[PDB]
Amino acid sequence: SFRIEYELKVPNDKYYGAQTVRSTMNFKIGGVTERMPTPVIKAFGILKRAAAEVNQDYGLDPKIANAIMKAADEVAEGKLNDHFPLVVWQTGSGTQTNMNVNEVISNRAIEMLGGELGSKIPVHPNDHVNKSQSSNDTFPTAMHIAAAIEVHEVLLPGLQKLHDALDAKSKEFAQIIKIGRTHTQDAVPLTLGQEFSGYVQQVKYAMTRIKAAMPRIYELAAGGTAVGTGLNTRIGFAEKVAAKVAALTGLPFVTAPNKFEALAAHDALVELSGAMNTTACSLMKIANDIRFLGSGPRSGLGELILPENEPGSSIMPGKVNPTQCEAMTMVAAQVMGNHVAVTVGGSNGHFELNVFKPMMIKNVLHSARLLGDASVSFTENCVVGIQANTERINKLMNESLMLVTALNPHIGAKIAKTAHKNGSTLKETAIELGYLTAEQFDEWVKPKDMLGPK
Amino acid sequence: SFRIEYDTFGELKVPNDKYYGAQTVRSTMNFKIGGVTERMPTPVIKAFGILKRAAAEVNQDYGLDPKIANAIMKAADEVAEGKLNDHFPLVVWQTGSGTQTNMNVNEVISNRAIEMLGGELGSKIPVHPNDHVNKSQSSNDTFPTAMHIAAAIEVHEVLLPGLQKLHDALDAKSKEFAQIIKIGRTHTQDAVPLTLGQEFSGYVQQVKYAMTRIKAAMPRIYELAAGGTAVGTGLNTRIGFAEKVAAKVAALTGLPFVTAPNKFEALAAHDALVELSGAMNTTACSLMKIANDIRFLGSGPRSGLGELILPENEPGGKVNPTQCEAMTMVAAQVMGNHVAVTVGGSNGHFELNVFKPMMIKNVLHSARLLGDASVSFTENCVVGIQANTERINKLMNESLMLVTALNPHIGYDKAAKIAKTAHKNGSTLKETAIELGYLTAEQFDEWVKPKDMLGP
Amino acid sequence: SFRIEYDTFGELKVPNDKYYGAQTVRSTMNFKIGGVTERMPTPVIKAFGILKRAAAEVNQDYGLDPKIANAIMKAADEVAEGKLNDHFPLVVWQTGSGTQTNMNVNEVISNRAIEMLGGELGSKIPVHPNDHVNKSQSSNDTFPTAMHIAAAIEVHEVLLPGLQKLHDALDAKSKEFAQIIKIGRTHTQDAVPLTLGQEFSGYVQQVKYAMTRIKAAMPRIYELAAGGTAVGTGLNTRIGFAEKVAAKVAALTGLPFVTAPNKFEALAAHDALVELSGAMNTTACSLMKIANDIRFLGSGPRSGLGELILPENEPGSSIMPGKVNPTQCEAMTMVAAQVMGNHVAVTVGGSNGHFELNVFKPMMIKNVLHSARLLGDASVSFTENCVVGIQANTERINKLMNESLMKPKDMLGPK
Amino acid sequence: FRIEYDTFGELKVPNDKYYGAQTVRSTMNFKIGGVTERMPTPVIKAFGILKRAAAEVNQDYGLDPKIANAIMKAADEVAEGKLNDHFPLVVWQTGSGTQTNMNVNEVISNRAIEMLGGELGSKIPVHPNDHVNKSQSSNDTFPTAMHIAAAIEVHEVLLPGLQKLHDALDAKSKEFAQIIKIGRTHTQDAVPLTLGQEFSGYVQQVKYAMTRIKAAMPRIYELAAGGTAVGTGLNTRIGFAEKVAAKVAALTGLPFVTAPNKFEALAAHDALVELSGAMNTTACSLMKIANDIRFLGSGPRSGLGELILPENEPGMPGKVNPTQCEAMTMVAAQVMGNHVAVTVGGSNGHFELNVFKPMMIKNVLHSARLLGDASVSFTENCVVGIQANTERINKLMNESLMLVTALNPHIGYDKAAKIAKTAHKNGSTLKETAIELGYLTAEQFDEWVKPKDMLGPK
Repeated sequence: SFRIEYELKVPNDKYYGAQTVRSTMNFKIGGVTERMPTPVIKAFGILKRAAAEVNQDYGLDPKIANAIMKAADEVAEGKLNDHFPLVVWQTGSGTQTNMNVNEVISNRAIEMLGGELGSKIPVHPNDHVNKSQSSNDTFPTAMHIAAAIEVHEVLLPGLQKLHDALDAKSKEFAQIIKIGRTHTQDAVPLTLGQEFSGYVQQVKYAMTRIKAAMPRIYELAAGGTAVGTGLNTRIGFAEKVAAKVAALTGLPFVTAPNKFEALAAHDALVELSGAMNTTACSLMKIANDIRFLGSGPRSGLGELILPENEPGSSIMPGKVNPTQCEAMTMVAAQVMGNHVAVTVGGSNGHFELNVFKPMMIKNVLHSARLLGDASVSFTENCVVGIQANTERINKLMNESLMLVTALNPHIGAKIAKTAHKNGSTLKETAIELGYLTAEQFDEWVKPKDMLGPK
Repeated sequence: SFRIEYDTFGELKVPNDKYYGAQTVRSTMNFKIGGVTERMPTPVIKAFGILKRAAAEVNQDYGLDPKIANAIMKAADEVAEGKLNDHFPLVVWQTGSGTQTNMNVNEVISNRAIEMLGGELGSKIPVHPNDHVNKSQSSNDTFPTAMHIAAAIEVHEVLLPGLQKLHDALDAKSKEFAQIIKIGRTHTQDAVPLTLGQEFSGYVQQVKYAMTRIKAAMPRIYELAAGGTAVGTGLNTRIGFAEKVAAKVAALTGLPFVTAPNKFEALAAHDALVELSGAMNTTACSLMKIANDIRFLGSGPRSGLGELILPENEPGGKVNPTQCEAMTMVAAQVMGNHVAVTVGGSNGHFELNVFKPMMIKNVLHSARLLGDASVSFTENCVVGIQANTERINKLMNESLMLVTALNPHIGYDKAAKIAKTAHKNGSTLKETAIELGYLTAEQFDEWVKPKDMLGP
Repeated sequence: SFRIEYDTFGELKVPNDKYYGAQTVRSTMNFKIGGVTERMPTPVIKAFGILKRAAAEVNQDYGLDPKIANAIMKAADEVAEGKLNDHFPLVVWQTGSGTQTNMNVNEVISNRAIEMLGGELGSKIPVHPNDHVNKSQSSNDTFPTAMHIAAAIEVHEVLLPGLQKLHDALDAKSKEFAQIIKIGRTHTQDAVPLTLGQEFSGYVQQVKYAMTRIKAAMPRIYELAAGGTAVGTGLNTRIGFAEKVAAKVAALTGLPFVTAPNKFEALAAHDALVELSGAMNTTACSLMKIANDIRFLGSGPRSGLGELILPENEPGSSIMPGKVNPTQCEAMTMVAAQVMGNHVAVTVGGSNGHFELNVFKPMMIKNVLHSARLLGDASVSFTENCVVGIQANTERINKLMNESLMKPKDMLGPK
Repeated sequence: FRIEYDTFGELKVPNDKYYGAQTVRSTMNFKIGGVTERMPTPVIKAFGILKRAAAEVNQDYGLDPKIANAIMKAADEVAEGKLNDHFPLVVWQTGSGTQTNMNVNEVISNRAIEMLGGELGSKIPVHPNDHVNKSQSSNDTFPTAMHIAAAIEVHEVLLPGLQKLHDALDAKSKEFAQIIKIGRTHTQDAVPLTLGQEFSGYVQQVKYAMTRIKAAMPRIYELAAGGTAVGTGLNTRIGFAEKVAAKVAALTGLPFVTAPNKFEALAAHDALVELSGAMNTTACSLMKIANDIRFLGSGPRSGLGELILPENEPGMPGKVNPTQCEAMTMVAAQVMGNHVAVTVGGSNGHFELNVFKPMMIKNVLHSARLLGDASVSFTENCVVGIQANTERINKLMNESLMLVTALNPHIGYDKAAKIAKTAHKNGSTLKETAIELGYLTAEQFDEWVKPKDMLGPK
């Protein structure tokens, strides 16, 4: 079932039009997995909604405006995602997605007003849906709205859950004393609470970093039009559209103070990617630490008992693996690659317009989503159920050579050397040698007194 | 609308219209990372259907009942053929060995094979997901096997044929523009002449060499881990199984799959994937250059360079080099993907690298993007490019680079005087030569011949 | 002429004209990786001078004899002031805690302080490298402290002043060019008008935003690990040492250093360096764009765009009349590509901490300092040898207006 | 000081230096990054080789043999590292490296003039451009020097370092061939493999690194010389390109050839990206090897403790830091960032000339030399002295609950899993549990559960 638009066949069941069909014919790169990410499309919904309402100030008939507003909300609410077939690998201004949005909002609005789909009557994609706007200033506007929403709704709440779970564990483990490891080698004592407090600070700081990388994300290009001058838009449009987006989202969007910078570069997305990159480094460390600390159960480090969620092996009967650590550390690796892709696009602006926009936002949204979702999965399915193997930890304290120093201000090396050579404990050796009693060793050597400055 | 199934952790509801089982349901519950766009790539799923098909045939030499084997071979074929893709809901961001996808595959094939035999789905009867579908295998050696199969098919069916179109199209264009002389540019400044054909021949060479680089990075992709089992020893597999399955995979694909000579290296690392991603990274550099040049050479129509007229396939009356944009975006993405692969590859622990899903996702992503982009750039840009000869001819006549042609005919000092004079006055060399009185228009035309400025 | 010192593996000749000792010599043998270009960065050595100077003055509170502390303070100052650079032969590619450089520092300062007090070089008397120079310290908390001191100082003295000069020169040119109307380019295609001042204002905003980004990426660089000792607990150090040492370093430098609130996080990761590198990475993206634009806009003399006349910085060629190569554009864009690579190196090291200690420390600071210095110096060089000398070809800019297919004075803002 | 001149004013040139006015102006105009950023000596030496080859060939094209002879001698001195102090320029110069080409022409001119008994700074009788640069461009000489430098560094530094490490790892693999250890997958206790088998994996990775690097070398052997300004070879003599490549081939003993397409050779440095690609793979391999050895040597008592690594530091008693593992893993991380640098430069060619050349070759050489030296140092100071803790290895392996895998073909997966879970709940042996469970006799367990039988297929 098709309709003719114009000279192109458009499926009768689709709201897009000829310019979207036109764009599908020539950009068949990577197929449907490569379709423009949903948050971009939704963000466009919010944009076209904002612009339509504001445009009533500049001669937009309220009947048309209201229908566009309603159609856009449907877009923004993810109700019309099947009407967006274009890939990331399209024109690098993202204009083809802008046209897609205009066409879909036009035809849904037209339907709503009882017109014929494809007619451009009474809602015209360019004259009404794109009123006061351009390709060059719309896609970057959507990018930033989409990035900020993803950070506030997915990324930061994920991190917060992780931070809170780690902090709870740190408190739970505050009196559990284990052997430090530096260079992977046995080192002086600290609590599991202390070590976990390190992970907490890193996630606290990851969140601080991401927040720090947001102010320029809230700057919107809308109003720059073709080259940043604002040619062919109305005075005040730029500001009023930013403000409507802010009020619709509850986020502090403002018009970009320099539209040339806003269109010719996407340095804010590179900045935000940079924050996610630091965050990936932090999470790699935390998840890899917990992976190793949970290793065994018998012939690894064995300090942590990680929740068992599924079987690990068809051959090795009863094996269970730290599979949440793995998804998280894989996501961390992906984010680091995503960042280089964003950097290469960001660096490759030409004169008035950076035309790597779709790829940059694809990578930013992918990193943000992966990090947010992994942080929740890792929290709910690993961190919250972590228990300490205190038997193992306690045995490893009593079997370590790192406590020998406690005896220095009592008896004055040979214990440690002999214990090391004989394979025995510090206590066993001290007694075998006859330098102290079993009661004495217990008096002198108190690991709870080895956990701070004196 | 659900049936009840079981694994060793216990009982789970599975939707009646799905061939997967309890461990797949379990994975969906525990790995909610990224959503549907993050599903295990289809090439890995199809590759698994190839492998399981191969395993099931060979396993008849090791006891597997023919009735069971046949059914398994037919199910696995439907997986390989892309008939069962909706029965694979699991994401890339799962266990780092890809075990959960292995189990997805075992379950989907087990159930389709049971249905073909009129058994009850989810019963493990008569085709058990582990004891039959996964006979003589481990997640540890099967997921690497599927990766390399997937990788090789994508290179052979998508990447290389894409690059071949592009090579051939650039080379035809090189030939077509062999007689068109333009001003070379070095540091972006006017240099000395070369033909448009010569310039395009550099691109042809770059693409030829990209293909050679990809092919050079393939030998260790053909090495399959299958047979290493849990840690690379082959524990619980019969001798000969490694080699028989690798050969069956070769015969099923027409590609030179062989058994990895060191199964520890094959499980503990995915250096071959890093190598291949490396070749694609070079290819992305070559393509960035070609497509950026073509973009700039087509710039204008009036205040750019304006040497090439690129096909107008859509509206910008404005129209933009939109295929060059797609392609240079793809190229940038490949470079990022390459770092993701390298970080994953760098991070093996002891007997198993557990970054496998992420590594093959990026390699496959890069291969499909480069291949598809190459076809699109060829068909929708390269083949239609025309030279704006009226513009190129006008720029030749207005360049100051040709004045050295006058040296032997009038001396260096008069030749230098002309360039300096035309430079200050904004005039042609010829105008200034004639105005200064050093020569006639007829002498200037006989003396300054850019076609004699094209070789040693 | 040499002296003989010993370490746990043997006697060693130490040249009598050097203030380092046995441990340094042994490190030169055991880490023969890369050569003289790979030497630990001078800013790290200098930052060690400041740190050991602070620790020595502070350690008087915790029993360090004043005559020993004063010699150590003096000798440390000479290290900090760059008077002893030749006594640090060690490469970046050493232990990942940078222990050997801490030992280098301790040895050098010991032997210079010994000499000031009139003792025998190589003797550990009366100034002992571990017991006095390293007093209250660990290699694990000293190298991170020196890294952050080095990075902040390089950010303040080199990177930010470099970018400031560039911002100011671009802005000057934006103003100078504010009334020159040119053709905009989008997708490289001819577009609607903008001024050259307008286009240049984009570049000015980018550099302003770069400095903003870099300053935003500093707060956690000011946190110092000193006091965390071996694993973060501060075991075997004295209560109040962490704070006193950070406060002394803050007074010594005039930068706002503080003790890291969480020492485990301070030792186990260098996420602040990754953050700072990320800001330089964005800056590199900005500069790549500015420098490449200026490159293309200056193209010609007749087959390019020809909007800008760039100052000549090379001899002319007779074979190519009028060719003027954008030399600083090339210097800057190479530097930009370099910072992007360096950032990946920092990221990989950052990601690879183990338990109580990240042992990728030397390479992470080397990359950070490399990027900072290249960006600062390239920003000053690009300013003084390109930007300030830029002229517009108003004849050609304009002629390509009455030639464009796109009153232009009435097309530069909204209606 | 002597006085010399360029188009921008008078320049003092130190009497004790062989460089000239263009070099001096370059030190003034490219003050980026300081001394560590000086152009790599391998590049300088490689230019020595090229200018030696060019001088000898140019005797076919009008070069006075007296002059040529003196240029050859001076060029040999550069190539032998006798004149390193006369190259003050940084990597961060023009993107074609023209200032280094100028530096080399000035130095060779002046040292040649001094050999002929003329005046330093005079361009008489050896002109830096008319003689030392005869038949050459700035645009084809720097790429030629890049590839000569890269090829030499691969053959003299990188491949021999890797070879040594390969041989040391293979020796250790043989030494450990009968030590049965526990495999770890996902870091979890697994089934046995020998320590020799685990080390055989490292051995294969280094073998393959060397194969990868050699596979990435063919297009590095391609030389741009003769391409001149844009690839066309305008203003050079026919046969110069072929003759200089052959002379470079002959001087070095490496299979250098002329680039079959000079446009590709000048407009891109894809071969450097390719070579860097091979080093990046190599870095992943070394990261894994060095990280494993690090972790395997962890202890003395709260780590894995399977390996005893050599002491490289003063003595926390018993603590032996894996210092070489640390140097090697830092180096591996650096090669990965360097690869990005090379990639960004290589991606950014314009029209007839890629102007990222100095940066690209600096990163390639930096990666080759760090990998080569680190591999030697890792071999000599770690790998050759590695010992096994056989007592600890044995106990760690015997304790693995996943030895129960042995019982699969005898009693089935489900009953092996119950043995394992209940051994893990109770803290019992596998044997104590299976006897108590009624699943096997003590004797059937001993005959079914034998680690020395789990090392290969049935």
